Amino acid sequence: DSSEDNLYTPLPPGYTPVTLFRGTVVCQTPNGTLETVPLQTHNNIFLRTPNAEAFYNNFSLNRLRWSSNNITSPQEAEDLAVKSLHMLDVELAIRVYRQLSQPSLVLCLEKIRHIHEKNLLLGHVSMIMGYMKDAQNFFLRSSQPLRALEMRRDMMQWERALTLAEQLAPEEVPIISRDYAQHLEYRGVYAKALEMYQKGLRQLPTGHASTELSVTVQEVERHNEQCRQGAARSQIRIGNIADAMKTVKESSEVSFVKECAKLCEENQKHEEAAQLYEKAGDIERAATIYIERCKNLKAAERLLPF
Amino acid sequence: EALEAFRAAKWPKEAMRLMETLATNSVTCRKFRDAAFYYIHLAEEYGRFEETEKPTDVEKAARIRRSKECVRRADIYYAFSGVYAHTTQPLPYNELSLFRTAKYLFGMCAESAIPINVGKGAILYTLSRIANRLEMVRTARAVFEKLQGVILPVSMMEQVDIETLLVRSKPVKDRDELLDRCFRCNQLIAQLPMAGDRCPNCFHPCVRSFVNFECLPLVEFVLADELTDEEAERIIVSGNDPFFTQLQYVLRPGRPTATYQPFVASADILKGFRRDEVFIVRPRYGTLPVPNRYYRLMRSDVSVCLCNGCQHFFIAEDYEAECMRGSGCPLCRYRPGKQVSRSMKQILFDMETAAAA
Amino acid sequence: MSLFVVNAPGHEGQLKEQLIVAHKRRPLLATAWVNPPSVLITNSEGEVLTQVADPPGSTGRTHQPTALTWHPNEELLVIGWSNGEMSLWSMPSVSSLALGEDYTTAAARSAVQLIAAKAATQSSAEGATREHASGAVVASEWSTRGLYLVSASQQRHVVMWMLEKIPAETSVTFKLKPLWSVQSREPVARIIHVPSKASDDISFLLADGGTSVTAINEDQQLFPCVTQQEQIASVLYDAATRTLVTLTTTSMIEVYAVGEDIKGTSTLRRKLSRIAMSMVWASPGVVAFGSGDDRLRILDLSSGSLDVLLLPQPDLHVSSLATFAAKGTMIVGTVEGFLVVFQHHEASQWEAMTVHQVGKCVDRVVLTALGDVALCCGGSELQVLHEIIRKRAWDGVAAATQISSDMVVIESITGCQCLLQNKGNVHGVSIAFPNIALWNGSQIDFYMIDEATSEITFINFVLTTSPAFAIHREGLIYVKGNRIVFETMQLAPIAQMTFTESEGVPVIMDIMNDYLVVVSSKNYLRLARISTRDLQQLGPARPLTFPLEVSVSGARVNAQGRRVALMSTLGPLALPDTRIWVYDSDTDKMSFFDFGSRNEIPNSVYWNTPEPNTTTVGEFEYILLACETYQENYAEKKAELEDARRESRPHNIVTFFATHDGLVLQNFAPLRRYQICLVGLTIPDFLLASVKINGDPNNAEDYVIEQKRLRDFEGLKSDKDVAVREALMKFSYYATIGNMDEAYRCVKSIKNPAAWQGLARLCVTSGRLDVAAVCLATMEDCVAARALREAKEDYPDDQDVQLATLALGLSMTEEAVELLRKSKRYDLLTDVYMACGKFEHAQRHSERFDRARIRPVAYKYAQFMESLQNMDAAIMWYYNAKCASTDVPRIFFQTNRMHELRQLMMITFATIFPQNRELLLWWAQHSERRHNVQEALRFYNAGEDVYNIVRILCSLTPPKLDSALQLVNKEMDKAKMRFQQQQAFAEPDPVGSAYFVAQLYERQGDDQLALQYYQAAGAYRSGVRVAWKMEQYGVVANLAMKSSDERLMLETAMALE
Ligand SMILES: [Zn+2]
Ligand SMILES: [Zn+2]
Repeated sequence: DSSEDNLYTPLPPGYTPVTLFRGTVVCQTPNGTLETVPLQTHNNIFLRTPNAEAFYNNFSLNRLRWSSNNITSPQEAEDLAVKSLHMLDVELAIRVYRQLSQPSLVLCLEKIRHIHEKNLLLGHVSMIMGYMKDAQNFFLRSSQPLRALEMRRDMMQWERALTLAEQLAPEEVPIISRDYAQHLEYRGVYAKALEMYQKGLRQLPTGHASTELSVTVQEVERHNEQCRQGAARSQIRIGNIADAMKTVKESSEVSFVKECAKLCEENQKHEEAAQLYEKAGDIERAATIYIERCKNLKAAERLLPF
Repeated sequence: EALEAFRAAKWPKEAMRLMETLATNSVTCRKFRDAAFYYIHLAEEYGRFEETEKPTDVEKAARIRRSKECVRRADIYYAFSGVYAHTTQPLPYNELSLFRTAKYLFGMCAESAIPINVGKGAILYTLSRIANRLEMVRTARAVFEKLQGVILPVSMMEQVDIETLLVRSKPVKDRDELLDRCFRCNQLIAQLPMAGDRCPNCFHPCVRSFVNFECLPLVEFVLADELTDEEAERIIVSGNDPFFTQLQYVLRPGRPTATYQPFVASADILKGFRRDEVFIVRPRYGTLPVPNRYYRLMRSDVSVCLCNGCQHFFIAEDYEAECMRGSGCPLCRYRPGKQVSRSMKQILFDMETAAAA
Repeated sequence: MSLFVVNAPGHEGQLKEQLIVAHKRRPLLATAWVNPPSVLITNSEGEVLTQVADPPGSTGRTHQPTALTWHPNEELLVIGWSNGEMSLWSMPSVSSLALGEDYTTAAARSAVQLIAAKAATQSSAEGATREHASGAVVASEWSTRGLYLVSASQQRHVVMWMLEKIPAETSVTFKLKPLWSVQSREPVARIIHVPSKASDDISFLLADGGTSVTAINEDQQLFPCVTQQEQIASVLYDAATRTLVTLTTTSMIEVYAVGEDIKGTSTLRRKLSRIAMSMVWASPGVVAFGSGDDRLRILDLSSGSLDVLLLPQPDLHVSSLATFAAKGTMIVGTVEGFLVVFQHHEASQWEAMTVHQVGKCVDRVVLTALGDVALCCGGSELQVLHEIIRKRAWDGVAAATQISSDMVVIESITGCQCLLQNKGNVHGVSIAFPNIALWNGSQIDFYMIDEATSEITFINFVLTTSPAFAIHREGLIYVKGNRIVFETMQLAPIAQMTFTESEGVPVIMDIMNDYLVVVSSKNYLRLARISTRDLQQLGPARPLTFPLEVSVSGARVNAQGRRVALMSTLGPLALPDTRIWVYDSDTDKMSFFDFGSRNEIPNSVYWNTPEPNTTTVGEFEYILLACETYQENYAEKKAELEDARRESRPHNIVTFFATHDGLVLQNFAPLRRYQICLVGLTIPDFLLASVKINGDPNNAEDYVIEQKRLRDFEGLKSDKDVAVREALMKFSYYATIGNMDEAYRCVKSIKNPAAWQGLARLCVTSGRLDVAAVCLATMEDCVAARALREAKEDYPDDQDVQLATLALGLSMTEEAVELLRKSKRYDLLTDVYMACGKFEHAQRHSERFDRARIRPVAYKYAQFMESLQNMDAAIMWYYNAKCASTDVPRIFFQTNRMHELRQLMMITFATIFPQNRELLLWWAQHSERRHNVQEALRFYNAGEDVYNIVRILCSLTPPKLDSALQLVNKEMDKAKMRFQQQQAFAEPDPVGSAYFVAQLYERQGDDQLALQYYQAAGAYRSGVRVAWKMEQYGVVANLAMKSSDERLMLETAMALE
C-alpha cells in the first residue's frame, strides 16, 4: 500500500552488521559475540502455505517461481503472471497462466517457451502485453526482423507493413498492398486503390524448371489477373473508362465483365456500356437498357433476331 | 512398430497421423534423436500418395516445401541432441565434435524460425565453454559477447560472468588447425558462420559430416534447364576448374552479395573428369518430383558416404563406427538388405517371445 | 411465475377438516362451521355468497352440519345435520330468467349469482330423523346422474333417498323421499358409486371404517363386495375402468376389478415402506399417496411398478392431497404450511410446478371447479387460493411489480422505491409515471407517486368491473358496458367510444407512449393513437386466424402502434399455451412461434419501451421482442466467487426479432434464482426484478429493480452513444437473419471494439475467417490474430480447426472443445485441455480416445511441477513419462541432489529407481565420465548393454578379450536364432559389438579373425580395408553390394583395374 518508502528493519542498538546470509544478518555485539537479526524483507520466504505476507516477500525479492507455490487470491496470481512476463520468464508464465483461464495465451506462449535471445523474447512479450512500438523495435534489433512485418499485417496496419517491407522483404511489397486495396474497396476509396493494384503486379519468377517453379508462376499469374481486375473495376468506379475497357476486353471471365459493365452508364460513357452489355452474357437486359437509356437502335438491330 | 506396420501397408493417412503424433511427442519430451528420426521419415513419406489418386501440381509443391521443412527440422534436432545432453547432463562428450556441432547449430539457427525446444542460450553456452576449453579465444570472446544478449538458467549467470571476464585476457588468436574451411572459396572460415551456415566470402552452405559435423571437400551445384541425371555418370565414364569464373561471379567486389548464388553447370562441364569426382544426391521425399543436387569432390583422401534412407553425408569410417550402435544410420536408423516381410514377421516373433516371459 | 391470491373469509364458528365440498363444473364451494354452526357457500374465487344457519323448525338448539354434498349437475347442496334432520339448499337458476348473453364478464356473472343465491331456500325432508333413527347424518352421496341419494347415520343406518324435480310457477323445486331402511355394522365413513356404463343404476359401496366394505344395489340387500383380513382405512374408486383400491391402516394396498354384481378380484397387491394416510387419483390408472412422510409414492396399475417422488426440502410432512385432472396438478399440503403444486409434462414424468408458503397447519386441501385451491388450515381457518400471473408493469420511468396478494413494489431506475398495499386484493396494475392505478375487480383505485418524499397520494377510485383498463398521463381508459371511456385523473370525461354487442366487449387494453390496443372477447383487434383531446382510431376491427378453444389472454403493442404480441390460452379452464403470436397490422400478417420445441412454457411477453423525451429510437429497436419462459485450476473460481455469493424451475429470457418475413430467434439468456421476474424491456437493458443480497423472496421490502445488459450488448456500459447502439442493433439483426455482409457494413462505422468481438463471435458461429481477421485486428489482439494465421498456415484444408482456434481466442472454450470433437482433432483437444489447467480431463481424454498422447501429458505435468518446484512429484512424473534416462538425472544434477541419486543407484524412490534399466545405463555412462571404468562395467552388466560392455572390455589394458568373445558369440547365437525362426516360418542380423573385437585383431595382425568379425559385425568399409591386406579380392565382392552403397562398388571397380 505504498510505492515510495523503502521498508526498514530496526536493528537493535549497539550493533555493527558484518554479513548477510539467507535473509538474516549477523550483527556483532559490543562484546564481540555474533547475534542473528532476521530481515523483514525475507520474512516467511521459506513457507509454502497460503499466507499473503510470504507471497509478497517472495514477490518483491524476485522469488517468482518460489512464490508460485504460495498464492492466496486470484489477483495475486494475476500480479505474478504479469511480473513473470515482465521478467522474461516464459516457462513460469505458462505455469501461472494455466491457472488463469487463458488457454489461447498459454498455447501461444508454448510456441515461445524455448527462445532465449532477449531481444526477440522481449519483442514477443511486448506484443503479448500490447506494446506494439516497443515490440517492433525489439524485433528489428533481434535476429528475426520479419516478425516486425508479421505483427503489422496481422493487425492490418498496411501503411507500416509496407514501410517495413521496403527494406526487409522486397518481394512482399505487392501482396501486402493488394489486400490493402481489397480493404479499400470496402471503404469506398478507390483512388489510392489504383496505385495499390498497379504496384501489386509481380515480376515473373525465373529459375530451374520444375513443379515448384510452375506453381509459383501460376500463383504470380493469378495475382496479376486479380490485380488488373481490381484496377479496372476501380477505374470504372472512379471514371477512368477507356483505360479499364481494354483490360476488360482482353480477359475472358464472364462474371468480371458483368460486374464491370454495370457502372459505365452512370458516367455517361454509354459506348463502352453498349459494347459490354452484349458480351455480358445476356441480351434481354441489354436491349432493355438500350431502349430505356442508350436509345441506340443500330446496335439493337443486330440483337433483334435473338 | 505400429508405424512400421502402417508404412508396410502403404495407407498414407494413418501413417501420416501416427508419424506426426510421434514426432510431436518426441519434441515435447526432448527426445531429439527420436524427433529427428520421426521428422526425417515424415519428410520421406510426404511424397507417398495413394495410387488411385493423381495429386495436383500445387499440392505437390506444397508437400515438397513441407518435406524440406521437415528435413531442416530433423537436421537441427539431431545436431541439438548432443549439445543439450552436454549442457544439461554430466555425461561424457567429445570436444572437437561438440565444437563443430555448435558452429553448425549457430550457423543454421538464425536462418529461419528456430524449432520448438531448440534454445539459443544452451547452444551459445556450449560453444563458449568448448571454445574456451579448446583455446579458441577469439571465437570464445565473440560467442561470449553474443551470449551476453540471451537468457541463461538461474544457476548459470554467475559462472558465465566469471568465464566471460576471464576470457577477456589471453592473446586474441585462434588456432588454424580447428577452423572450418570453405573449399568453394579456398579460404578458412575465420569468422562465425552467418544465418544458414554460409561462407563469408561465398555464401554457400558448407557440406559438413553428420556425426561429428566436420567439413567435407565437396562443392554444391545445380544443373541448368537442359540436363538430366542418368546420362551424366555414363558420359563421365565414357569421357583448370571450370567453376573458377563462376567463383569470380561470387566474391568479386560490386557483385550482388545479398543472397547466395548457386554454381551452374551445363553438359560441357559434365565431361572429361574422374568418375567418382561427382556425388549425386536425390532428395528422398518419396515420389515427389524434386531435381537432384550435385557435388564436386575436391579431394580424395577423405571418404564420404550417403545413407540410402537419408542421402546425408557422413564420414565413412565414422559412419561405420556409428552403425554398430544397433540402429544403423544415426539419423535414419536405416539398415541395408532388409525385407519388409521378414522385418514384419520379426515384430510378431518378438511379441511371441515377450509373451512367453 | 405465478402467485396465489388468498381470500380468508372469517366465520364466527370453527372450521371442519373433511366437511368442504366443491362442485365439479359450476364454480361453487361450501363448507361447515360449528359454534355457531352454519354453512358458508362461496364462489370459486373465494368471495362469500351466502351463509345458512340451523335447519328450519329448530326449537332454539343450533345443529352442527355433519355432512355436505353437491349435486353433480344442479347447483344444489344437501346438508345432513347432527340432530337427524336433512336439508336441501337450492338457489333459483340464473338461466330461468331467460335474459340476454351480456354476462361476458366474471364480475357480472358473480353479481347475478349472488343476487340469485340471496333468495335461496333451505327445504326440510320430512321424517329424516325417523329414517336415521334420531341419529346424526354421518355421510351422504349423490349418484353419478344425481338422481339417487345415499345417507348414512351414526345409529348404523343407511337410507336411500329419491330426488323429485317438480316445476313451479317461477322456479323448479326438489323433494327428497325416503325409500329403504338398511342396517349397517358401523356408521359408514365413505359412500362411493359405481356406474353401469363408462362415460342411473343402483351400485354403491359403503366403508364404515372397520373390516367391512358393503356393496348395495337395487336388490335392497347389503351384500359385501370385498372383505379383507384387516380393518379398512379407505377405498379409492375409478369409474371408467371400474377399478377399486382398498387401503388398510397397516400400509397395505389391494387392487380389485369390480364386476357387474359389484365383486372384486385381486390383481395388484402391495405394501408401503398422527397424520392419517391419504390417497387420491393422480392420473387414470396412476395412484399417488403419502403416509405423512417427506416422500410421495406413485403407483402404476398397468405395470405394477411403484416409484417415489422426492421432495428436495426435508422436515416436510404431507397432511392432505387433492388432484385436478383437467390440467394434471397435484396440490401437496404440509403441516408446516407449504403448498407444492405439481404439473404433468411414472414419477419421472411429473415435476414440481410451483411452491407456496401459507405457513399454517393445513388440515385439508380441496379443489373447486375452476382450479382454485380451498384450504382448511389452523383448525378454524378457511383460505381460498386463486392462481394469478405476476401482474408487473413498466412505463419507461419506473416499474410496478406485484409480489404478493396485494403488495406492489414501485421502483425507478433513479433510486426511488416505495411499497403499495391495496385495501383489497390486486388483479391489475397500470403505471404511467407518476400515475399508478390498481384494479381489484369491483373498483379501480388510482394514486400518484411522490418521488421526492417517497410518498403515495391517493387521488380517487372508479367503481367499474372492467377487466381491461389503462391509466395514462392525460387520463384513465376503462370499459363500462359495451363502450370504453377515457377520462382524466379528476373524473373529467374526455372521450368515449361505443361498440355493438356483435363487436364484443373489450377484454384486453394496452397503452404505451401514445398508442392503444383493444382486444375484445371474440378476437376483434383495434389499434388507435391517443392524443391530448381525442382517440384517433387507426382502421376498423380486424379478425385474426390461429392455424380446444383459443382465447387471447394478453396483448402488447410496440412504440409505433404497428406490431402486436399476443398471448393466448386454451380451453375454458384457461390452460396456458406455448405459442407467441406476432401480428403486423400495417401489412396485416400473422406469424407465430412455438415454445413447445424448447420444452418451455411462457409467462409474459414484452416489447421494447423507449424512455420519455427520447425520440432517437429506430424501428429495429421497436421490432425487438422479449419474453419470459420457464421449463489443477485452484486460482480460477475465486474471481467469480463474489458473483457466486451475490447469488445468495429455470428462467429463460428469450428475445426475438419480429420481422415481416417471420419470427427469427435472436438470443436466449438463463437467469438465476434471485432474479424473480422480468418487468419489461428498456433497450439495451433487461429489467429483471430481483431480491437483494442474502434476502428473502417473501419479504416485501427485499426487492430491487436489477438491470443486466443484453448478451448482444457486451462491453457497452456507458449507455450514452446512440449511433454506436443503433449500429450494433442493426448488426445483431443482420446476424440473426444471416445477412453477415450487412452486419459487417453496420459494424464498419463502429469504432467500439465490442462490435468487432461480436462480429468475431458471429464469424465463429457462421464459419467466416477473412472477416474474422479484421475483427481480431480491430480489437488490438495480436495473440489471436497470429494464432489464426498459424492455424491457416498449418491446416490449409481444414476450416474447423481454424474456427476452433478463433473461438478459443475469443474466450469460447466449450464451443472450441465441441468443435474439436466434431473435427476429429483429438491431439489439439488434449493440448487445449492441458492449456486450461485441467490435467484430469486431458488424462481421461488420452486414456479414452487418443491413447498416444499420454506421454506428453505426463511430461507436461512434470514440467508443471518443475516450474512449481515440487520436485517430489516432478521426479515421479518424469519417470511416468518414460523419460527417466534424460530428465530425472537432469532434475537430480541441477538441484545438486547427487548424493541421493548415488544412494538410489548403489544397488518410494528405492522401490522403483534401482531396478530401472535406463537409470542403470545412465549411471554407467556417468561413471565412465568419472573414469570409474570398473563401476561403469558393473552397471553396464546390470543393465545388459552388450555394445558398451564389449567396448570397455576391448579398450582395457590388458583387453579382457575372452568375456568379450563370449558376449559376441552369444549375440551371434541370438541373431542366428532369429534367422532360423524366420526360415522355419518360411544372412542373420549383424552384431555391432563384434566390430570392437575385430579392431583388437586389427591391432594384433590377426587379419583373418579381424575380417571374420568385421563381416559378422556388418563392417563392409573395414572389410574392404582388411581384404586389401594379403591378396584376396573376391571377399571385397559380396560385401559392398550387401550394403547397397553405390560409392563402395564404384571405388572397388576403380581399384580392381
Ligand atoms: Zn566460400
Ligand atoms: Zn541416413
